[PDB]
Amino acid sequence: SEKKRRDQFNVLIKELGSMLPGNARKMDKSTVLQKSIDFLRKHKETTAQSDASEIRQDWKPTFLSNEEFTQLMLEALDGFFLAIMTDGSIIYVSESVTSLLEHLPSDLVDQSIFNFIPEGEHSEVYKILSTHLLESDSLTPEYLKSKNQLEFCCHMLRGTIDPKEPSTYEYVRFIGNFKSLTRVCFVATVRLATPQFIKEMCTVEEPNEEFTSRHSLEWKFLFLDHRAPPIIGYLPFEVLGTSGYDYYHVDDLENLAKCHEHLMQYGKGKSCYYRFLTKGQQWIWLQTHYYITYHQWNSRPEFIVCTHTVVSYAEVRAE
Amino acid sequence: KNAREAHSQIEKRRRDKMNSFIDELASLVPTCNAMSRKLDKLTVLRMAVQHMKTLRGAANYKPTFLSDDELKHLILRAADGFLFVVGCDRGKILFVSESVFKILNYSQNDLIGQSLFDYLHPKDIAKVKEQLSSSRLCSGARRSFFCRMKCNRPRKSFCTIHSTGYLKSNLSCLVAIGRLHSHMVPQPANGEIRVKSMEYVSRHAIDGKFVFVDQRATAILAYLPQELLGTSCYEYFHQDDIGHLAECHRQVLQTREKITTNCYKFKIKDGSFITLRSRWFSFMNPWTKEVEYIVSTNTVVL
Repeated sequence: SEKKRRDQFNVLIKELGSMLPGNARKMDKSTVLQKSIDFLRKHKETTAQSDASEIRQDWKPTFLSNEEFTQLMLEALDGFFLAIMTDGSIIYVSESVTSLLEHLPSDLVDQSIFNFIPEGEHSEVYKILSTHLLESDSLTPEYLKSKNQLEFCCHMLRGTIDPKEPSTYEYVRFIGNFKSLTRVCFVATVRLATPQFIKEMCTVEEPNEEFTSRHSLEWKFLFLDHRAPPIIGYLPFEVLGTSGYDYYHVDDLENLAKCHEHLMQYGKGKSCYYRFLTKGQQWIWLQTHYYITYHQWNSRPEFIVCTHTVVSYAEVRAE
Repeated sequence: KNAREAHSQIEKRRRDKMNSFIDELASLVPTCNAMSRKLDKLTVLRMAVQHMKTLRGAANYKPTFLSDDELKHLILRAADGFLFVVGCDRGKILFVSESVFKILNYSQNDLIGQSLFDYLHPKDIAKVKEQLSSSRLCSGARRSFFCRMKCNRPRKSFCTIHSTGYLKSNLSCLVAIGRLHSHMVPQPANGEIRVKSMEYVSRHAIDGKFVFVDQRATAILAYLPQELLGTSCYEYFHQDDIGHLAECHRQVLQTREKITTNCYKFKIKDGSFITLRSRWFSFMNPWTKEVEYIVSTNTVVL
């Protein structure tokens, strides 16, 4: 039993040491413990003496995971994460880029950031990226060094659903630092200068989500099933009696109306992709299957049954 | 034995040194240090290894090459506004970031435990209440709204805060970030670069009364929605533009085509005028064959 605790102890020590910075890989249990203590200590010291006092501030509640706090903060801030080689090659970008600039992550990854910045601004940005080169001591994390911290602004091309519209830009601000990889890259939070209060939800987190409504012959809500609130936010009583058209994106109204005419004519139908305004003020992309139910005896239209599918931005844009 | 003695002294010294290392290590680890109960050496070691994972360990929502701490600093450096958690039941402020003092000039101590509704403009208590009514953050749990919150030192005893957050749960609450946005438009779009213009949508009854205005409208015109709804668009148009605009109104009722107005001035909340250009259409409900409303996309003009 002593050999098992000794072996588990060695495993823990070796794992601990593998995480230690520096060229040399020390194996000595004592050395590893000394250096680990030194690291945690230099980290408390540095995080207590940093320039940005915002890093010491009480921000995230204990019950809130890092993941959720990051999603929430990025949304509130109209920001996404972006990592680009000093080369200018994008190596990473947050999913939220899609709702902010209407690019798919696959549009950006393995591409040059200069393809998305106006040519007039290229040289300056080149400078920012190429100029800064820093050597970091093993003891002090690169991202804790003020010299490695940096902010700058520039325009970034917005993606689009239609190629017709002229190239259009968003003014943004990079707040990031330089980091070394196992080359050198610059990792940042990129924030749009123009606040975006209403955005599209571009990915279906759930593998698939679906809900049901019924609409009157005036297109007013008559029914909303129990699956709808976790998707669109509203409880039934909040929308019942209100026009479906109140919730559609302006740019979709026309198309939706055409679909409805087709429906009135044929009794069954499938909508085009369209945007629905959730209680939380996000557009979700839907596609809806419709059919008219007729009275059992007089055969007159009674109501429309709608089955709503939530769809990803990638599907909408693909066609 | 005498011989083995020196060696067993090397053993005892190495052991005591080791244990002292583990104790120091433990005191440096938040998780370990907190607990009142004494911890086993192997467990202090496991916890220390995990903490160390959050610092240097070891893509879903972050690149694989960034540690959790790195991501935290990356986000906080860009942070703005303040985070708050309010109980949905009674509206009690269960938490608020210290950054709140920068925004409203109230400290954490001032606010934590108080009722959020004591710090809202009375005309907003109801709307916010509606936001707290309940229904890996899902779209249905999202809430987003403007309201006026009390500022400690004052006509400026309220500031317009936009909150973005999600309903969360044993207790149900709203976790949100409140931000105070600057209204005016600096960095007017340069000639060389086509920049996206600010817009907001409004819908109007046949006679011009606001029946809907989107969140962006509060950002642009500073009015809260309940301030515009039920009022006539003509109350806000600059008198030099009233004629032209009424003419576009009358026209748009006569066609299903989009009509674009000339630029015109619109009176925002502080009584000054900004310059807008609107694209209007009368949307006809194809089921009723009746005009549902005039739908207007209003663009801020430079």
